[PDB]
Amino acid sequence: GQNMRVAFMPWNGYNFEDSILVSERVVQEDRFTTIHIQELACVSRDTKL
Amino acid sequence: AKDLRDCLLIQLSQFAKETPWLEEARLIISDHLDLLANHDFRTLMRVTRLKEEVLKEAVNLIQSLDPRPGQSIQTSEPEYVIPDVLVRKVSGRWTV
Repeated sequence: GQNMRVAFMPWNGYNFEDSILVSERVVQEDRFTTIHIQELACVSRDTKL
Repeated sequence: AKDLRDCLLIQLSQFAKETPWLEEARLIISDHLDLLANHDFRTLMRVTRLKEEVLKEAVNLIQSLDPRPGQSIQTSEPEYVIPDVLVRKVSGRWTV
């Protein structure tokens, strides 16, 4: 995790119940950016032909 | 099409005329298929009176015509072959 500055204040309903407002700085800071690895495999499957 | 020339003619007509060696390729596909079948380059040059070695590019382009375009419809199906005897021969010591 990261230690992010927050505040407890209702901002135009964007924190109505469980909605979180985020900073463009964080995207610029690339915080919480995730890297995912996907695997693909193949086989020959020699046939009668 | 049921005819290679017909399918090739349709494929050529699909493309634009801006490509070079288009009319020559169409003429070859029209009635010069026999020379290509026998690979009779000299006979084809004698008959069609085409530019020497300039027809090689047109021949290559005609080779890039995707013969049997309907073959993509067919999907591969594995051939279930069940063998009777299995041999490993791992680290020598072959054992049937």
